[PDB]
Amino acid sequence: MKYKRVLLKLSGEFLTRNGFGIEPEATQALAREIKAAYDTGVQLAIVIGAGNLWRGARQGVGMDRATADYIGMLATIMNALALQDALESLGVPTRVQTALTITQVAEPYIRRRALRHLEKERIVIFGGGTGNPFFSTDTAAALRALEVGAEVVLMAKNKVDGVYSDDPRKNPEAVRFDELTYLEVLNRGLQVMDTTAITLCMEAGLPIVVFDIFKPGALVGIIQGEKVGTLIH
Amino acid sequence: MKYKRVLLKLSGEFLTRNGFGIEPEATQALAREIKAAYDTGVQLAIVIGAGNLWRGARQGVGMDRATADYIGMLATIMNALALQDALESLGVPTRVQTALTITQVAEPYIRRRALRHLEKERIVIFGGGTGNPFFSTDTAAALRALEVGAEVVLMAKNKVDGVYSDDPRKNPEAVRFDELTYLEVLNRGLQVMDTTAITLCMEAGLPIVVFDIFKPGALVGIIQGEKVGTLIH
Amino acid sequence: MKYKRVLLKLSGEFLTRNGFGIEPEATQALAREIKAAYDTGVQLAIVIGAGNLWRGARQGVGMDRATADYIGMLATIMNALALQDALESLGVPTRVQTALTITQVAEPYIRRRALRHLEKERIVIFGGGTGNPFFSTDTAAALRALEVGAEVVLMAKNKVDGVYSDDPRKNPEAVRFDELTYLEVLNRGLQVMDTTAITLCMEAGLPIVVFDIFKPGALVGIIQGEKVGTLIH
Amino acid sequence: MKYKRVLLKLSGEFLTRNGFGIEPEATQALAREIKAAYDTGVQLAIVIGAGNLWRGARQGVGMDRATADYIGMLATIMNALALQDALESLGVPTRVQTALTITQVAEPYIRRRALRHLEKERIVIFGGGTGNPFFSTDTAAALRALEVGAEVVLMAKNKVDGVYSDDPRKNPEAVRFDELTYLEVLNRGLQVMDTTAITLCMEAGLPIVVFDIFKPGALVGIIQGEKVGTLIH
Amino acid sequence: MKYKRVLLKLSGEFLTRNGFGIEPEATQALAREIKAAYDTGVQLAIVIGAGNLWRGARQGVGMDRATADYIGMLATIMNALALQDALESLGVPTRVQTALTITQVAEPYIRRRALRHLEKERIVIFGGGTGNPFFSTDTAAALRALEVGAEVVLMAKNKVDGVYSDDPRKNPEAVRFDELTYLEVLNRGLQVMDTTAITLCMEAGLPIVVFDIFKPGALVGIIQGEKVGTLIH
Amino acid sequence: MKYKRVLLKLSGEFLTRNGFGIEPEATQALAREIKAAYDTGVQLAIVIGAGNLWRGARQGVGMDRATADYIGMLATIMNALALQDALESLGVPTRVQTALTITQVAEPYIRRRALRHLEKERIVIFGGGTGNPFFSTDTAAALRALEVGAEVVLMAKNKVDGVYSDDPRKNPEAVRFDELTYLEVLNRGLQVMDTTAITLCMEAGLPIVVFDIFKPGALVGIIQGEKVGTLIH
Ligand SMILES: Nc1ncnc2c1ncn2[C@@H]1O[C@H](COP(=O)(O)OP(=O)(O)O)[C@@H](O)[C@H]1O
Ligand SMILES: Nc1ncnc2c1ncn2[C@@H]1O[C@H](COP(=O)(O)OP(=O)(O)O)[C@@H](O)[C@H]1O
Ligand SMILES: Nc1ncnc2c1ncn2[C@@H]1O[C@H](COP(=O)(O)OP(=O)(O)O)[C@@H](O)[C@H]1O
Ligand SMILES: Nc1ncnc2c1ncn2[C@@H]1O[C@H](COP(=O)(O)OP(=O)(O)O)[C@@H](O)[C@H]1O
Ligand SMILES: Nc1ncnc2c1ncn2[C@@H]1O[C@H](COP(=O)(O)OP(=O)(O)O)[C@@H](O)[C@H]1O
Ligand SMILES: Nc1ncnc2c1ncn2[C@@H]1O[C@H](COP(=O)(O)OP(=O)(O)O)[C@@H](O)[C@H]1O
Ligand SMILES: O=c1ccn([C@@H]2O[C@H](COP(=O)(O)OP(=O)(O)O)[C@@H](O)[C@H]2O)c(=O)[nH]1
Ligand SMILES: O=c1ccn([C@@H]2O[C@H](COP(=O)(O)OP(=O)(O)O)[C@@H](O)[C@H]2O)c(=O)[nH]1
Ligand SMILES: O=c1ccn([C@@H]2O[C@H](COP(=O)(O)OP(=O)(O)O)[C@@H](O)[C@H]2O)c(=O)[nH]1
Ligand SMILES: O=c1ccn([C@@H]2O[C@H](COP(=O)(O)OP(=O)(O)O)[C@@H](O)[C@H]2O)c(=O)[nH]1
Ligand SMILES: O=c1ccn([C@@H]2O[C@H](COP(=O)(O)OP(=O)(O)O)[C@@H](O)[C@H]2O)c(=O)[nH]1
Ligand SMILES: O=c1ccn([C@@H]2O[C@H](COP(=O)(O)OP(=O)(O)O)[C@@H](O)[C@H]2O)c(=O)[nH]1
Ligand SMILES: [Mg+2]
Ligand SMILES: [Mg+2]
Ligand SMILES: [Mg+2]
Ligand SMILES: [Mg+2]
Repeated sequence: MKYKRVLLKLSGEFLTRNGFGIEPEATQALAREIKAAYDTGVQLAIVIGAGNLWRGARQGVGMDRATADYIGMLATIMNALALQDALESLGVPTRVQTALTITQVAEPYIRRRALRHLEKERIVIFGGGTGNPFFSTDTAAALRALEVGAEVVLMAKNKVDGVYSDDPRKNPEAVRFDELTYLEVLNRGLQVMDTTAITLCMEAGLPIVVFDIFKPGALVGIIQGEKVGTLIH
Repeated sequence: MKYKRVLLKLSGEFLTRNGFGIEPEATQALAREIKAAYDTGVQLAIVIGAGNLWRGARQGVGMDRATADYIGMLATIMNALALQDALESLGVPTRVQTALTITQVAEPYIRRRALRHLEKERIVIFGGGTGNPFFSTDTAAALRALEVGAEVVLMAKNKVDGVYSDDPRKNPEAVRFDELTYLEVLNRGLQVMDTTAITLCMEAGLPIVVFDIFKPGALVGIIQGEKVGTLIH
Repeated sequence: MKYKRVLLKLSGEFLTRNGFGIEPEATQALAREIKAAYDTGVQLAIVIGAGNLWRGARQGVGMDRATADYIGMLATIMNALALQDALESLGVPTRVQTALTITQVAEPYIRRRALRHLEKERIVIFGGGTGNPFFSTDTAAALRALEVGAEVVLMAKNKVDGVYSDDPRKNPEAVRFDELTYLEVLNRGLQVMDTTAITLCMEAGLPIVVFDIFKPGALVGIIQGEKVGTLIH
Repeated sequence: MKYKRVLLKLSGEFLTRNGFGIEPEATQALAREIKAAYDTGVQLAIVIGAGNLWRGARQGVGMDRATADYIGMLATIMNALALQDALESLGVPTRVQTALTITQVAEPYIRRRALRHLEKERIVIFGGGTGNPFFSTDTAAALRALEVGAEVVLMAKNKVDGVYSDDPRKNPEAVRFDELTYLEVLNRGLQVMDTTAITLCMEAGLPIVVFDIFKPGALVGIIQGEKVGTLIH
Repeated sequence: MKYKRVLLKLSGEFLTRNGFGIEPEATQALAREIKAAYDTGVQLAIVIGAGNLWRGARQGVGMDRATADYIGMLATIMNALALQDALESLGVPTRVQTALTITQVAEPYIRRRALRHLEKERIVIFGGGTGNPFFSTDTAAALRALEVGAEVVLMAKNKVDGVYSDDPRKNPEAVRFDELTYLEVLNRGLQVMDTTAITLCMEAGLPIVVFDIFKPGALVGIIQGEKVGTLIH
Repeated sequence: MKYKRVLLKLSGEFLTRNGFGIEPEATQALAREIKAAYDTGVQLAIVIGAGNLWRGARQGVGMDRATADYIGMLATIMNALALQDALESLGVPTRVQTALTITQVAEPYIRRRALRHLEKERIVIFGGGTGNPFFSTDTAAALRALEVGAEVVLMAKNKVDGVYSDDPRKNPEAVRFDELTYLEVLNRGLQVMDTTAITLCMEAGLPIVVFDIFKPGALVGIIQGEKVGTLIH
C-alpha cells in the first residue's frame, strides 16, 4: 500500500442520481465504492459535502452568506447520517463526528476520539464542514486530513477525473494535468477547489489527488500506489 | 381580535413550488402571509416542518425511524433559518429557537426567552420539532402552543382547507367538517395530524383550526374572529 | 421468555413507604423486584417518576405548570440516581441517562449509547422524563420504549393491579379489565395514564401491560409469558 | 445603610412548616422576609439549601457521598425555582443561576451576568451550591459572596439566632457570642457552618453574621447597621 | 471616516514589553491605542494572538501540532480576558467571544450576538482563534472580519510597518510595498501573514492593511482615510 | 504498598527550569518522576497548577481576582495538556479531565468516568482547578482526592521537603515537623497550602503528606510506606 491513512472528500451530489435529495440507490453505490477502499485495509476518514441539498443564498430571500453556509453545514450532517447508515448496511464499522455539536444526533468532533476510531479500524465521517462559514467542505477536507494525520487528501470531485487547464464543463478544449504545484493552481485561477484548501495543504506539504471515484479501480488504485487523476504537491 | 397569541404550524412544503428544496419566491410568498397576520398585532409563534427537504427512512438504506426523525429535525432548522431571513427581509422582527442545541446557528429553545420575545412583539420560529423522534411537527406545534400560552393552534395544512371525512386527495367525494371533537377525530381515524397532537390539545382544552393559509384573508380572518376551516375542540 | 426487551415504568412513590421522600428500605425492595426481572435475562430499560418528592404547582406560589414540570423532571433525576445506587448495591450493572443534560451527574440521553448499554446487559434508567413539560413519565415511558425498541411497556401503577372501569380508590365497585383497545381507554375516559402515552403506543402498535409490581412474581410472570394485569393493545 | 450588597444564605427548611417538602405558605413567608430586605435598597444575592428535601446518603442504599451530594444540589435547584416564583408573586425582580448547567430550566452561573443582574436591582438566587460535592451551601454562600463582591455573608441559620458555645439544641447551657474570630470558631470545634466556609471567609477578610431571619426586623436591622446575631470576623 | 467597521488583528506580544507574559503597563498602553481608534466612532472587532504565552510544539515533549494549537487557543483567551479588563478600566464597553465554549469565562462565538454588540458600540474581542488547529490568528482575523462584515482587516504587525520584499528583520536591504495583490504576496513567498488568511481575503475581495500600531496616529489614520502601511487588495 | 490510590498535587513551576513557561526537558523530567510512581502499580490522579504561566491580578489592569483566577484555570489546562503529552511519549496511559468544559481539548470532569480510568490503570490529570475562583489548586487537590477516593493527598511542594515552623525560604532558622494536626497548621498560621484545602481534608480525615518530589525516591517512598516529608492528619 502506498498509503496507510487517507482523507476521502466526497461531493454531496454522490447521494443522488437526479441532482437533488438523498436517494437510497445512489447512497448504496457510494457506500460500495467506500467499502472497496476500506477492504484494502487503509484507514479511512471522510468529509462529505451537501450540493445535493443546498446551493446557497441564491435560494434565500435577504440571506447572508454566513446564514446560507450554516444551512449548508446542517445539510452535510444530514448526508453524513445517511452515508453512515448505508455503510453500516454493508457491515463496515462507521462513526460520525460533526463540527456543530448536536449531542442527540452524533458525536461532536473530538480529535482524540477520531484517532481512536481510526486506530480501531472504523471509518470516521466528518459532517458539518469546519463549523465556520466562508469555507466549503474542500477546506474541511484539508483541515480534517491534517487533524487525523492523513497522508493525502483524495478529492472525489463531481463529474471530472482530474484538474484541467479550465473548467472542462465550460470549455471542451481543456486539458488534464498529471501534476501541479499548489502555486500553479492559484496562479492559473483554477476553480476545482477552495483556494483556502490549497494553501492549507501547501503550508503542510500535504499532497492532494483529484480523481473520479466512480471509475472502477480508481480509488483502490490510488491507495495501492497507481498513478490516477491529478497530483497537487 | 379574537386571539392575542397564536401558534401557527407550517408545512415545510410551503417553501417550495416544485416538491423539493427551499425556493426564494415560495419562501417570500409565505413570509408575506405571515406578515399579514403579524400586522394585525397578534403575538405569533411558528412551528415549521421539513417535507420539502426530507421524507423519512424510505430515502435511507437500513435506516431507523429514529434516525430518519433526527434528520428531519435538522431539516426543519434549515427551513426555520430560511423563513427567518425572509421575514426579516420584510422588516418583521423574528427569532429562531431550536429543540436541538446548535449554538452558532440559533438560540436554543428556552421557555422564558421565548415568552420574552413574544412580549417584545417578535415572531418566534421553533425549529427542530420537540427534539424527540416519534413526533411530527404537529405534536411540536401542540407542545410549543402550551409552552408559550398560545390560545389556539392554527394548523396550516398543505393543500386542504379543513378536515374532511376522508383524505380529499384520494377521495373526491370527501366532505368537510365545520367542527369536530378531539375524540371524533380519533374515532373516525382521520389522518390530518398526529393523534398525539390531538390528545395533547385535548388534555388542555386547547382548540385547533385546520385551514388553508393560501386562501387570501383566511389566516387574518381566523385571528379577527371569522369562521374559517375546521375547528377541533 | 415472551419478551426480549421491555420498558418498565415506575412511580416515584415506590421509593417511599410514607408518602414523601427517598427511603433506603423502600428503594431496596424496589431494587430486589427489578433484580428478579433482570435475572430472567430480559433487557430492561426503566423510566422513573417523581411523586414521592413533588406533586406539581399546588406546592408553588404563582407557579406555571411548565415550571412545576421542570421541577418534577429534576426530581425524577434524583430518584434515578438513588435507584441506580440501590441496583448497583445488588450487583446489577446500571446506567442512568437524563433528558436534561447535567454532565457531572449522569450521562445525557443519547439513543445509541442507550442501545449499546442494553446490548451489554446493563439496565438503563431514564431520568428527566422527555425533557418537555406537559408530559408525565407515562409519555416518557412510551417514547423511550419506542426509542430503544422495547417490545412492550410495563406500567407498574401505584396501588392497582390493572386498569379498572373507574378509579378503584374512589369507586369500590370498579371492575378490572383483562384487555382493552387504545380507543377503548380514550372513549371510556379512564385516568390510568397519559392519553398522549396511549396514542403514542397506539400509533406504533406497541402494547402496554398495567400491573402491580409488588404482587410477587407478577413482573417476572409477564416477562415469561403469563397473563398478568390488563393488556392494552 | 451599612451594606450596599450582601449575600443571604437560606436554609432549605425555610420552605416548609412540617420538616419536609416545599410548601406554598412557608415559601411566601420566606419571600416576604426577603422583600423586606429588598425594599431597603440593598443589592441582594441568595444561596438556598435543601434540608427540606434531602438529608444525604443515609437515605440511599450503597450510596457514595458524592452521589448523595449531587442529589442534594438538584434539590437546591428545586427550591431556587420555587423561591423565585414566590418572589415574582410580590413583584420583586428575580433571576436564578445554577452551578449545574440545566439550560431549559435556568441560567447557568455566569459571573458577569450575575453582576449585571445585581446592578439592575434584581435578586439573584444561586441554586446548585458550588457544583462540587463535599461542600454544603454554607461554602457556596462564601464562594458566591466573593464572586459578586458582597460585603458580608448573612447566614440565616435554621432554629438559632447566633453562634453558641455549643449546639444550643443539644445543650441548654450554651451561651451566645456577640463576636468571634474565624479561628475561634475552628479551635472551639463549633458546628454552626462548614469549616471550609469559615476559612474561605477568613482568607478574604469577609465578615459573617449568623442570625434568625424570622425575628422581625433582624434582617433589615443588619442591613441598616444594627447589632444583630453573631459577627464572625 | 473611510471605514465604519474594521477588524483589528493584534499579536499577543503587545501585552508584554519583555517578550513573554501578560504585563499591566504594556496591556494598558495597548488599550490606550485601541481606545484612540474607538474614539473615532468606528465599530471595532479585535482578534488577539498568543505569542507572548505560547510558541508551539517545540515546547512540548512528543507533542503534535494540533495539541500545541489548542494550547495556543487557550492562551489567546487568557489574553482576551486581560485586554477586556484594561479596556474596561478605561471605560470602553467591551465583550469577549471565544471560539471554544467556556461558559464561565466569556460568551461563545455567536454571529448574531457579535453583530448586536458592534451595533451597540461595543468592542468585541475574539479569543480562541477559529477553534480549529492549523488555522492561525491571521486566518481567524480574516474569518471574523468576514463574519462581522468588517470593511478591512487591519493587521497590526509586531515591529514592522508594512509588507516588505523580504523579512526586514533578516534583510536590511528589503523594500516596503505601498500596495500588493493577494497573488503577489503568494508568488513572492512573503511571510507577513498566513497564506490561508491571504486566500480567504482574496476570495471575498476583503482588503488587508499591514501597519505598525505603535506608530502614533497610524491606526486612527487608516480609519480616517490616510495612506498608512501596506494595502493588500 | 502502603497506598493503593493517591492524588498527587504538582506545581505549574515543575514544567519549567526558568521560573516561567512550558519547557520540554523540565516537563520530561517531571514525567519521569511520575512514571516512577506509576510503575509501583499505584492508581494515580494528578492536579496541576499554573504558577509557571500566571501569577494573578497584579498582572492585569483593573483586573478583579475572579477574572485572574479564571485565567489561571486556563493556564492549568495548558499545563495538563503538556504533561499528558510527555507522559504519553513515555508510554504511560493518561487522560485529562478539566473543571471547565472544553470538548475539543479534553474530556469534562465526570466522576464516574474518572473512576473507570483509574481502575483501567490510567493516570488522570485534572486541569482547571475546581472551576471556581477563590478555590486554589491545593483546594482542587483536596476536592479531587475526595471525589476519586484517594487515600492521601501528596503535596509536591516547590523547593521544600515538608512543613516548617516558618517559611523556610524566609527564615533559615525554621524547623521542620514530622507530623502536625490540621488545627496546628491553622493555629500556627503556616502558609504551606490553602487553609481551605486543610479544612476540607480535616473534615474527611484525609491525610496530607508534604514532600519534595525532586528528592529521588521520595515519591516512591511515600507510596511504598516509608516516612518522607511531613504528615498532616
Ligand atoms: N480547472 C478545473 N478542473 C476540474 N474541474 C473544474 C475546474 N474548474 C472548475 N471545475 C469544476 O469543479 C467541479 C467540482 O466542483 P463542485 O461542483 O463543487 O464538485 P464537488 O461538489 O465535488 O466539489 C467540476 O464539476 C468542474 O465543473
Ligand atoms: N381527514 C382528512 N382531512 C384533510 N386532510 C387529510 C385527511 N386525512 C389525510 N389528509 C392529508 O393530510 C395532508 C396534510 O398532511 P401533511 O402533508 O403532513 O401536511 P402538513 O405538511 O401541513 O402537516 C393533507 O394534504 C391531506 O392529503
Ligand atoms: N381506570 C383506572 N384504573 C386504574 N387506576 C386508575 C384508573 N383511573 C385512575 N386511576 C388512578 O391512577 C393511579 C395511578 O396514577 P399515578 O399516581 O400517576 O400512578 P403512577 O405514579 O404509577 O403513574 C392509580 O393509583 C389509581 O388511583
Ligand atoms: N455552636 C453552634 N451555634 C449555633 N448553632 C449550632 C452550633 N453547633 C451546631 N449548631 C446547629 O446548626 C444548626 C443549623 O445548621 P443546619 O441544620 O444545617 O441549618 P441550616 O440548614 O440553616 O444550615 C442549628 O440548628 C444548630 O442546631
Ligand atoms: N515580507 C515581510 N514583510 C513584513 N514582515 C515580515 C515579512 N516576512 C516575514 N515577516 C515577519 O513577520 C513578523 C510579523 O509576524 P509576527 O511576529 O507573528 O507578528 P504577529 O504576531 O502580529 O503576526 C514581522 O515581525 C516580520 O519580522
Ligand atoms: N510553613 C511553611 N512550610 C513550608 N513551606 C512554606 C511555609 N510557609 C510558606 N511556605 C512556602 O510555600 C511554598 C510552596 O508553595 P508554592 O510555591 O505555591 O508551591 P506550589 O506551587 O507547589 O503550591 C514553599 O516554596 C515555601 O517557600
Ligand atoms: O467548512 C464548511 C463546509 C461547508 N460549508 C457550507 O456548507 C456547504 C457544503 O457543501 P459543499 O459545497 O462542501 O459540497 P459539495 O459541493 O462537495 O457537494 C458549502 O457549500 C457551504 O455553504 C461551510 O460554510 N463551511
Ligand atoms: O417533534 C418532532 C418534529 C419533527 N420530527 C421529524 O422531522 C420531520 C419534519 O417533517 P414534518 O412532517 O413535520 O413536516 P411537514 O410535513 O409539515 O412539512 C418529521 O416528519 C419527523 O421525521 C420529529 O421526529 N419530531
Ligand atoms: O416527560 C415528562 C416527565 C415528567 N414531567 C414532570 O415530572 C413529573 C414526574 O412525576 P410523575 O407523575 O411522572 O411521577 P409518578 O406519579 O409516576 O411518581 C410529572 O408529574 C411532570 O410534572 C414532565 O413534565 N414531563
Ligand atoms: O456546594 C454544595 C452545596 C450543596 N451540596 C449538597 O446539597 C445539599 C444542600 O443542602 P444544605 O445542607 O446546603 O441545606 P440547608 O441544611 O441549609 O437546608 C448539601 O447538604 C450537600 O449534600 C453539595 O454537595 N455541594
Ligand atoms: O484559529 C486559531 C488561532 C490560533 N491558534 C493557535 O494559537 C496561536 C495563537 O498565537 P499566534 O502566534 O497566532 O499569535 P501572535 O501573538 O503571533 O499574533 C497559534 O500560533 C496557534 O498555535 C490556533 O490553533 N487556531
Ligand atoms: O480551583 C482552582 C484552581 C486554580 N485557580 C486559579 O489558577 C491558579 C493555579 O495556579 P497555582 O498558583 O494555584 O498553582 P501552582 O503552580 O502554584 O501550584 C490559581 O492561582 C488561581 O488563580 C482557581 O481559580 N481555581
Ligand atoms: Mg465543493
Ligand atoms: Mg407535509
Ligand atoms: Mg404517581
Ligand atoms: Mg447547612
